[PDB]
Amino acid sequence: VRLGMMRHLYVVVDGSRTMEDQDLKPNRLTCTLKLLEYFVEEYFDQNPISQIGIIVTKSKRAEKLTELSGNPRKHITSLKKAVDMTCHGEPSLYNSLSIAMQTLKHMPGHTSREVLIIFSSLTTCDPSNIYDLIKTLKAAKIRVSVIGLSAEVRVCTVLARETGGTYHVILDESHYKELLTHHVSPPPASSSSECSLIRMGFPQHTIASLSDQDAKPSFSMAEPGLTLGGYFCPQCRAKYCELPVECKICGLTLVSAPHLARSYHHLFPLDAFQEIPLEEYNGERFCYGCQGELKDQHVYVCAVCQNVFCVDCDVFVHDSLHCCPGCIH
Amino acid sequence: YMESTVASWYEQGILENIQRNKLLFIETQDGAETSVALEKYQEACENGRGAILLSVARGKVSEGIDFVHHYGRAVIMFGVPYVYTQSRILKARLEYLRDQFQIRENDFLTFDAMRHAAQCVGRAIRGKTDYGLMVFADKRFARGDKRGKLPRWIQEHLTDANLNLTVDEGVQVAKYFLRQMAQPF
Amino acid sequence: LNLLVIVVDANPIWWGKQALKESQFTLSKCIDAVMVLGNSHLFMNRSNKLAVIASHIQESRFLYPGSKDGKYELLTSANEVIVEEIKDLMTKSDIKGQHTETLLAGSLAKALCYIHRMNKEVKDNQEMKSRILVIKAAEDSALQYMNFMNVIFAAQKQNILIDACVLDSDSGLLQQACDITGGLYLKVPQMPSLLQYLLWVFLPDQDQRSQLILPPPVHVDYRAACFCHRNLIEIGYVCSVCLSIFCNFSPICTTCETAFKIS
Amino acid sequence: MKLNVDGLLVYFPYDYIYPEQFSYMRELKRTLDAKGHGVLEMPSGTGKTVSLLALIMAYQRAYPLEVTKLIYCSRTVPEIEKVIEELRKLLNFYEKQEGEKLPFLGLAL
Amino acid sequence: ANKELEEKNRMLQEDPVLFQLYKDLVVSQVISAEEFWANRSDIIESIFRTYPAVKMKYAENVPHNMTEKEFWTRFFQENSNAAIIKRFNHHSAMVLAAGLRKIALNLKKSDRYYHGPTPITSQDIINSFQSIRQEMEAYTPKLTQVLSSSAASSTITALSPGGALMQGQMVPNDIQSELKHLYVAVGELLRHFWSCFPVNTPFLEEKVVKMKSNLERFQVTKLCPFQEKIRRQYLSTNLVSHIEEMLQTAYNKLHTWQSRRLMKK
Ligand SMILES: [Zn+2]
Ligand SMILES: [Zn+2]
Ligand SMILES: [Zn+2]
Ligand SMILES: [Zn+2]
Ligand SMILES: [Zn+2]
Repeated sequence: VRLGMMRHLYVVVDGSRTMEDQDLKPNRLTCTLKLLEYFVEEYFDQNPISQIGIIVTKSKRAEKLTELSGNPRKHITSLKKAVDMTCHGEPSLYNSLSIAMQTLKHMPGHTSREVLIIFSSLTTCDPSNIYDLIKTLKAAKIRVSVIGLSAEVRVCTVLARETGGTYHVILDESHYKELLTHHVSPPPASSSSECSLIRMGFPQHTIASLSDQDAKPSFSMAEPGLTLGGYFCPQCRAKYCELPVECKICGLTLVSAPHLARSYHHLFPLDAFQEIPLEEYNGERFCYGCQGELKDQHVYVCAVCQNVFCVDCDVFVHDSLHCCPGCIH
Repeated sequence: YMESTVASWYEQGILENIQRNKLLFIETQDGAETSVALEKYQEACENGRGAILLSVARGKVSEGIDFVHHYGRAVIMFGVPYVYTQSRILKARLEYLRDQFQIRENDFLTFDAMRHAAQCVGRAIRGKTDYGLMVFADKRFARGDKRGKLPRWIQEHLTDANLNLTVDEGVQVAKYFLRQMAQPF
Repeated sequence: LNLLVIVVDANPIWWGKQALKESQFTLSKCIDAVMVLGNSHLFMNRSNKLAVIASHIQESRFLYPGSKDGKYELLTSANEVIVEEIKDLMTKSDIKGQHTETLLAGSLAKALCYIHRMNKEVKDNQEMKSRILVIKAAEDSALQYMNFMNVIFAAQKQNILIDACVLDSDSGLLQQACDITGGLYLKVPQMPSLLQYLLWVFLPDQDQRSQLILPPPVHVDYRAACFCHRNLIEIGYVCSVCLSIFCNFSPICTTCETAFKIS
Repeated sequence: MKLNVDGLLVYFPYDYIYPEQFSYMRELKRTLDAKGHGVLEMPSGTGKTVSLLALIMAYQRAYPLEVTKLIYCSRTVPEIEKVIEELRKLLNFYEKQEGEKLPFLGLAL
Repeated sequence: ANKELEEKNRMLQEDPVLFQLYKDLVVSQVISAEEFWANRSDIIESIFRTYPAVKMKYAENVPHNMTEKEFWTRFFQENSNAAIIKRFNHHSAMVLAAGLRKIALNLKKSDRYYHGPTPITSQDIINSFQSIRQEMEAYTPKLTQVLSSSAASSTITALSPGGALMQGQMVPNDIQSELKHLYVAVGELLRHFWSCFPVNTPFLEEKVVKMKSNLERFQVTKLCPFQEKIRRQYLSTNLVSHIEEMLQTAYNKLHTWQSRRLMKK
């Protein structure tokens, strides 16, 4: 199944006063922001080439809290600042989606444009009908996958299914974590989706040539002090503090080899290991994965290496490591 | 009675808060206004605004209309539906039934109320297994006779634990039940 | 507390090459130095715990899950178990000419899941700061890059420090690996004096590493190359499916077979 | 979906039926076999129409002389339109099963 | 309409950096400023959108020998019983009307990932295997064999700052702001110069603007070295050469692509 490795995602947060209601254990808005910080960090950790943008909608107006960027810390700071937001007004799906569409219209065709609307207040007061905007969204192939809160909104249901996204409603906080963690992963590319080669640039960390001879002093490029060494660009030739980042001049993505390598596990998903409770002639008391005695009647095995893994080993392998230790051999 | 309750809520601030939380529509005797209000109510249900449709149990709208998924999700019954005890036509209809076929006047009156309530509250389960809750804001329904005369399918689901929930407890259990029904099969 | 894991690269081909050369350094002395390091690590504190893994071309095996000489019983048990198991593993081994490169990614994966198991079992009251003191001894294999990168990223997410101690060779992949997770990288040129390097550079834990002077990190060359002839390239043309660094613009990348549309 | 009802075999368009549908069909067949007027209640607004229509059609096929025709009445024309839709779906399913047209007529006044 | 003048007035003082750089491009009289822009309450509002009758009443009763407080006062001001229900129905309808204003993947070569971009007899294995097998028949030599004092002292000396494996200035402050400002100017103009440079753009109207921008490169780099000269003749310390690389590399790209265009022609 074709997958879009590079995706520009907009997490549309609503500053409705329905968010004031403390349905969850803490305030709803505070919980959403606290978990969305984790979502942002994990999304960047699972898709370095991708970038994210936050639009906060309240009082019938949508404001770009943070533009598209490759730096998780800046977005995290924006979330922490927004934690104290007043949270009064009424959202406008038309306004939010129009802002997202305006920013995403000029984005490259190859990248997957995606929107995740964390809908809290079921109402949607908009200057213009949203069914018309749905047509433009379908034309622009911008995937929109709403996540409703305490409501199965019909307009958002049709939005999701027509635009190709998925609709969900929060059963509880634990299920909210699961929903956002699921949305972290790249979505499969459908027939409407198209792939195209994208120019990429690989910089190399550089320092003073020899005892600060013919040095290359520079401060930064988006109170930066002088830097003896740092990253550079093949074309900008402008010092960059951290990678990966889009060029401020070229418009070309600067990214190192490990960042790309971080996404190969998506292309290579791990086949689920059959769960057999009984020992099944497994005379090895120690679990091969962790070399620990199997204290539970559960075993996992591959179709190639035919090794033995306990519950923790299998869960960790399929969750984070994304590869079978013994089966690597 | 609906007009009196609406007027009292308007004098108090409850009605304005309800308007803020969700759109409010009301039924009237005139069929044209009823149809227009219901047409707008359907669009409100489709959109995220939502709608609160106040109607009368004997209203032709109640019998004609059918509520399905994402339509009339929570059916609220304000008071046991009883016809006015002054309309002399029902007096003949009722005392004649007492004289012949031997039906108690109170028995037939409660039957006429329970049948009407079941008619006007049984729409949410139309088909396709679409979730929905039926809340009856009246302690009279808690009486054994009303429960017994209630249809079997609703009554068996009904339990003593939730029989006489307070307003707040009913709200909490409704929220929890909606949470449970939100998730897929 | 601290959970240390020593991933020793005991490659029979290279260590036996040393034995044939009759050089001063030997695998026996390397194992003794690693043993002393583990003993000192546990010596640091009771709560501290350690484990050992040995790497071989075929697989990797754990070397670790009275006072006859007046010795501490726990460290005596460690000495006996590691000595016996390492001798058994080295003595018994099949021969496969096709596969001779040392295996390290699988050993590191085993270490990572072992650390996860210990972190799950340990009480939540005490926080565990695990570390992996990888000790390479032979050149790495090209075919292991992908899996090694997977395990390195898993370690980064799980907050484990990969302290590399390569000797006799500078593995660019391993230095890249430890750079990602912030682990130290020391290239000891004096093999006989290796243990002094452990008791200074590696032995101190992450808690005290910041407040201590240690050798500066080595510059890491994050090179990129096209999949054709294997050479450094500064500009890569990747697609949206393969995510592969290529040579030059082509109508369709071979590893994709996609119907790229010109424009 | 052919259900081996106690009385006979009855076709059914949808894939599965709840146990309440089995109870409904058996009680209805009992009433028809007794050939006596009766009353019964079923919760679902929809589904009862299809089950009732299928059982009546199967009973007509088994004992055409017993029942001359079915007179199915509904409250309102907008509602009876849904009934005729259900009957059309059932007839299409039965026609596909049989492979040919049969002398069956159904209409709404 | 003087929309450009209005925008310039709006951004004249609201944003300091934008106007600072736009003015800087003219301070030395580099180029015309045309290309610069060529290339680049609640309650009353709710009532306004809610009640069209109130809108018409406001239009007809615009303040004239009256007061807004009086206008506010005019707002709140079985026959009445039905009026309330009708009013809610109409008001909700008006609010709603206002809100409704008009591929399975397949691959042929997977080992390329197994050996990614990272770059790079028989009897020898047998000999090494047997020798290493016979190596460790003796164990636990730690007492003296593992380490020696001379080697330990050599290791400590190496770890010393002057030893092997251990190799071992914010004086200017005001110059920092000037360097930052110059870098921002370079970035601003390089943005437009590189906006369409990578794309071939084999069209007449597309190439005209790259030619104009290429000339603008000469014209801006004409003035950059004069400020460089002013800064240089202060102490001849802490050389600033990174700026030179950007200009020289832009010139190299310009000339190389010009030669390539001539070759293509
Ligand atoms: Zn650049
Ligand atoms: Zn295990
Ligand atoms: Zn396996
Ligand atoms: Zn090539
Ligand atoms: Zn490809």
